[PDB]
Amino acid sequence: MNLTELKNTPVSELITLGENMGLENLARMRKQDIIFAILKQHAKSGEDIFGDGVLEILQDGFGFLRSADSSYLAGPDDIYVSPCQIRRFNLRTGDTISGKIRPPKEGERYFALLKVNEVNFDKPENARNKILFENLTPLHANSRLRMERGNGSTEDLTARVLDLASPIGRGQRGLIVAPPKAGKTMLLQNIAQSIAYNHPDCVLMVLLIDERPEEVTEMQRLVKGEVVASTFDEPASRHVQVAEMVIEKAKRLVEHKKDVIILLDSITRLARAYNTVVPASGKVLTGGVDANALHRPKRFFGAARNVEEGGSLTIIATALIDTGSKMDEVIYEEFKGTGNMELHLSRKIAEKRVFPAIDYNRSGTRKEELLTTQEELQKMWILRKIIHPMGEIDAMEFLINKLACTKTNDDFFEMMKR
Amino acid sequence: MNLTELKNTPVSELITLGENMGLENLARMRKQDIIFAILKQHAKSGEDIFGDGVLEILQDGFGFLRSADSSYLAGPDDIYVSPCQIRRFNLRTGDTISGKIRPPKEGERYFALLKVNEVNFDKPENARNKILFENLTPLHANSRLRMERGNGSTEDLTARVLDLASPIGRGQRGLIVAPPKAGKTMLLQNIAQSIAYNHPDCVLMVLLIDERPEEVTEMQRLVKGEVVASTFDEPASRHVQVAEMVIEKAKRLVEHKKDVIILLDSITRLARAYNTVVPASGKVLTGGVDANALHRPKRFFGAARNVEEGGSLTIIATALIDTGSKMDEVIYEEFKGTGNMELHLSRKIAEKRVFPAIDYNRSGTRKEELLTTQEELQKMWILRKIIHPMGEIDAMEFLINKLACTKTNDDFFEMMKR
Ligand SMILES: O=C1C=CC(=O)N1CCN1C(=O)C=CC1=O
Ligand SMILES: [Mg+2]
Repeated sequence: MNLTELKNTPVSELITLGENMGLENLARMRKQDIIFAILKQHAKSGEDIFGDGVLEILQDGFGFLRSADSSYLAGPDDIYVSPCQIRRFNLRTGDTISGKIRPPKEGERYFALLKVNEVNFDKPENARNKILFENLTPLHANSRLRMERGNGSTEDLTARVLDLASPIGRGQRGLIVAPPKAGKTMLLQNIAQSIAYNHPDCVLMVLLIDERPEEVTEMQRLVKGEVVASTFDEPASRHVQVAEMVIEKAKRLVEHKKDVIILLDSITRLARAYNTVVPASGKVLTGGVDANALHRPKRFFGAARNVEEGGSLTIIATALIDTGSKMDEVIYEEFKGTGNMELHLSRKIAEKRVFPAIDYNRSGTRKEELLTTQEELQKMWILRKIIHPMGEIDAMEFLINKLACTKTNDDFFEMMKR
Repeated sequence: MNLTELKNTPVSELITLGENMGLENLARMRKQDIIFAILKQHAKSGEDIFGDGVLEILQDGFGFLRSADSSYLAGPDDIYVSPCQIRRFNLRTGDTISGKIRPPKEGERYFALLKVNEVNFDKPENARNKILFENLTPLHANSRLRMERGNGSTEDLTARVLDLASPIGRGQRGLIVAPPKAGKTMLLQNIAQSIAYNHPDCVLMVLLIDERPEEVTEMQRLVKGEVVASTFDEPASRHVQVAEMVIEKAKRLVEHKKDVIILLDSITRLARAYNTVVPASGKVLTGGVDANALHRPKRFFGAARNVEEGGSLTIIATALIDTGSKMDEVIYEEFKGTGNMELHLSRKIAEKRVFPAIDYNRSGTRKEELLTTQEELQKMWILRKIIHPMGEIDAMEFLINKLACTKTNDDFFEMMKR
């Protein structure tokens, strides 16, 4: 009946549903193959079935509707779309298409979409009246994203430091400099919790590249939104396919004037995947890094903007430095001046078991006056004149206790003032 | 009478068993052919025969029940299974099949399985009610494996130190960084004894890749469990075949809610074996390592998890560094930020005749609060502050003498408490 309702069902329940018609030996199959077999159970009965996904356009012209639940993995249950269908309605990669599914005919190994009902949460004819993303004019970030929960909890303390260190606004292309063993993945989970709580309206997407399988399920059970990731055992091809799909899908929501926020982890691991995928260009930089390969991740990082016409696109990527790898150092150098916002983590503060390990003296964002107010910026500048003489390690020790007593940042602004 | 009881019988007794019927000149051939000749002796007698094995499905469709007593070598006494026999029961590679074997007929050079009695130590009909491996949801390790023996023996200090430095739980994807001549194999033998003593329930499998034939028989006489190895004289195809057959056999036991532990030695030798077998993809990394070659071993190393439904899969693979080869260093770079826990062996401590030579500063685990108790973790962090300023050689020397005074680790904590 509802394909998207079937995918989110646990595999144990899929066995019982398969046994209802009379299917057998389903327990020794993949999760996707069970859905494909179950979709045939409704095919014989002729009952109407609904399913959606994210369109991926192949080089030949015929595409598929990848599922966001399976992290856009090419499975047998992917809905097929004919090349003629993408011409009647102007569609490209990343378009969210929902409609009825017809059973495959003879010679068809994939289910096909019979009628297009909604495209990007809009009518098919309405979606063709939207201006393309690259034709839009970028504008500076001016809508502040309030990262503070306001409950004064221990986890909210990290957000208060983040707000005080570097303000982040809609469309701001941030970047996090993360040395290894510094609580980087703990910081990202705090951001996703605050974003989905303070601003439920904006679409939140979390993209993890080369992440441990035990880390993917921790993020999926924690982030209130859409979490898509590719484990390290997957090939380098799957690292860029799962990345291009996310940015293409994110662009479409901008064309419909929706605020979209992407949390990336990590840009360094994404770039190395591109270096493997692309053919050698002859001219190779130091450390085995292909200088031509860096263009593709720069396109991914350069897509973040605040569109004047409406909406925005926020990318908060994490950079891995001090990892003991020559290639990881080369990647970070290319994205040095590119990031609109920079946040630095201190390894030494992590060894003090002090969280968040925020290097306040070497973090911040340009054009912060467009985000904050006049009085807010001046109060922050007072702390900038206070923390700067102090060292990095003791600054967080001093800053954490000061922010602990006050529940809110403005309350703290009334503390150090007097 | 029993094929598995025939294999473990020494070849001297097999000659006596062969001479009882009247078989002539059996001494001048391999032990595999002697078993095959003895089996044909009972073929004409007509008495029922018994045996078991581990499946290995070829691309053609048929399989063989290789035996772990011969390190899954393609012996002439491997039981053949029909392509439809793996269809009536939903079978796949790595399934442990036991049952009566019928003698080969005319045109058949291999023994054939006549009746499937037990699959994975379970009824052949209940084996198809188990969910596949990858469909299981991975999770963080939260059940600590008590590596401490507690008897106060001299070799117990090796395990007692390891529990102090890097706690290991069920499903903990570990990684041991071992330079050459640092007592690596002495550490593995100590682990395989404490695990087989403290936790008899978990399936302890030890896999040695590219190891000397001398060390194989040393491990087989010490480890109380399955010890399967491939010597260096074996081709590169045997290293990957003997490694795929081990992870697949471990995956099946996970589906039956059984904890399985794999002690790999070493992930570097395994990766180099895969680099030889797989074809060139056109992109070559530094040091001669193919880019897509490392995808296969990462899947082997990435299968370790603590399945939420039940059971686990613990892989402890050794990494070889400082071997003077650029290929060995490249492999370690890819598996750097991959394992759940790391344990660094130090050459300098080994040259001081200090055992175990463990680099306490650079060794540690992740999410250790899940394994250890609240108060135990506090004591460990107290120890970290003491060790942190000390060097590698002195701290291990300081730790060893302190641990020798007390019988148990917690008793040692009291001595250093005040
Ligand atoms: O074609 C397949 C695939 C598995 C399988 O057993 N067979 C048939 C083999 N087979 C005969 O043709 C007559 C007796 C018998 O066992
Ligand atoms: Mg060591």
